Amino acid sequence: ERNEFPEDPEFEAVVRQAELAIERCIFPERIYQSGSYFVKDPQGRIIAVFKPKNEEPYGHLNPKWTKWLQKGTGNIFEMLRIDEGLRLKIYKDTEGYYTIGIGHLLTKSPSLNAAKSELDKAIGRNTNGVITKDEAEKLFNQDVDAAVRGILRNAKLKPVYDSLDAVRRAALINMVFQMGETGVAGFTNSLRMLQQKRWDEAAVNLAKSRWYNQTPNRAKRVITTFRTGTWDAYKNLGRDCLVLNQGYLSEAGASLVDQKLELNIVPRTKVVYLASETFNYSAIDRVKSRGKRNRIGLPPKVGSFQLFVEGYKDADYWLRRFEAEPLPENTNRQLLLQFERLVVLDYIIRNTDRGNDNWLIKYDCDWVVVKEPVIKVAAIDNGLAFPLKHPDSWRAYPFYWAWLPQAKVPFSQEIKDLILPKISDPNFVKDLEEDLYELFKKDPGFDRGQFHKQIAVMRGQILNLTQALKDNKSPLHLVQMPPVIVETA
Ligand SMILES: Nc1ncnc2c1ncn2[C@@H]1O[C@H](COP(=O)(O)OP(=O)(O)OP(=O)(O)O)[C@@H](O)[C@H]1O
Ligand SMILES: Nc1ncnc2c1ncn2[C@@H]1O[C@H](COP(=O)(O)OP(=O)(O)OP(=O)(O)O)[C@@H](O)[C@H]1O
Ligand SMILES: [Ca+2]
Ligand SMILES: [Ca+2]
Repeated sequence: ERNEFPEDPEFEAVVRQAELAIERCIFPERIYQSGSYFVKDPQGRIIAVFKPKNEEPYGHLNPKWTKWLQKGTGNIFEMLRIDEGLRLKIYKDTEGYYTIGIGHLLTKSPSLNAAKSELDKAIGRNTNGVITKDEAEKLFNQDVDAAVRGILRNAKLKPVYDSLDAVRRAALINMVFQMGETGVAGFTNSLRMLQQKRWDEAAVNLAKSRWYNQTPNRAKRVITTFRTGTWDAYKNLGRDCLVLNQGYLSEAGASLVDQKLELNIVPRTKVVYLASETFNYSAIDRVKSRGKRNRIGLPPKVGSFQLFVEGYKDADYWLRRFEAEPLPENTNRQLLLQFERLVVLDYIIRNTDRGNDNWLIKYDCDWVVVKEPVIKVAAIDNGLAFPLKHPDSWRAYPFYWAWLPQAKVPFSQEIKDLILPKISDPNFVKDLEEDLYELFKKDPGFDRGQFHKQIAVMRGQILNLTQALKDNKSPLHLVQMPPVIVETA
């Protein structure tokens, strides 16, 4: 609640100006180019980027999913479209029964002619197994009504149904849609627990059936729907190596890793609580804000707070110009030294999303002070890192800078002198795991099981990076090393 950071007085000062700006009604404006805002000072100057947890792509208050929110059982349509898909020609389901459109069962007969007959009757014309999308939607609407009708007609199903919330009702409709009224009623045990609100208890013994066994992926989506009562199971059906809704922790974790490695390319990021009318709040929070305690106001949202850096442009922008009109050797070397730090950071944390759009470059054209560098790099948008595992398809989530010509240059001695003494030291790696733990555990949805996997991947990255640095490998040869995890038994 209290954004205090004795370790970092400049950062705490920047946060204070953000709080003061909000009080004077200079609110952070939405970046929108979804859950990110340009935090400003009282003078209107942008001072940081803020990304609240509940507004992330998986966030419950994500403005992108709010449409889904109000509809609610009305989402059974889109829910079933995701589970059933669309096919304009007759096909066999998992049970081997003829089907068409959006999961519309035609018959249990092995005869394709009997199926075509049932189809012609349903559509009202000679289709020969082929229908249009509109015809599929019509049948789909009918099948949905029939599923609801079967529910409300049944004596065993109705009691469980009206006692359920809007979201959990769609889950029951889903089962009735797939198995029918008679079949779903056969789940006497699971139906009772659902009635008594015993969500976890029910989600367990629901997996104890041919339904789960026959179609596990579908069952898992529907069961978790019964468990959590949200639409999370249908938010991102591709497969994900990243944990659910912890992007802010990834943004902060990236800064933590960078600082301990002394990389200094990630603008300082930390977990910060902010309240702002410009943010997306629930209706219940909006109404209560105008109560009298001075008003109660809006609850401060938790999220990642990252300091804004000035003078930078897209890495794509600068790499573009450099490719055309190459930098002088001395400047290009400075650029390469920065690139190496970016490579080390992304590999250790395993950033899945680091295109030339996710890092910035600042190009500016006998003593006790070091002469200032002409070029500098900033690693931004580090919300999609610290994966639970290596991606099933590296092509889907690759290190994009690996395809850059800079990635072919061998690791300099300077980057070796900086990193090797740290990661090769098991005491350093242990403390790093500890710091990440204290940061990650703060999250309510924190899973100790997930964390051990995140660390196993990181330790696997450190293993390859250590040897790659010793062998003077380039970043490209580094990524080409077979990904591995160091798991504890
Ligand atoms: N620390 C920073 N300093 C300066 N500019 C920044 C910083 N972070 C982000 N920006 C600017 O804000 C833009 C968007 O930020 P970011 O990518 O983090 O937002 P996002 O919500 O993740 O959006 P996207 O969908 O593009 O990833 C960047 O293109 C960059 O121009
Ligand atoms: N841009 C990248 N991002 C992440 N990993 C990469 C990248 N490029 C190469 N690799 C890793 O290096 C290994 C060898 O890459 P290579 O260019 O030989 O592809 P490949 O072996 O032809 O394709 P496949 O990985 O399907 O065997 C891959 O298994 C991959 O894990
Ligand atoms: Ca981005
Ligand atoms: Ca992003």
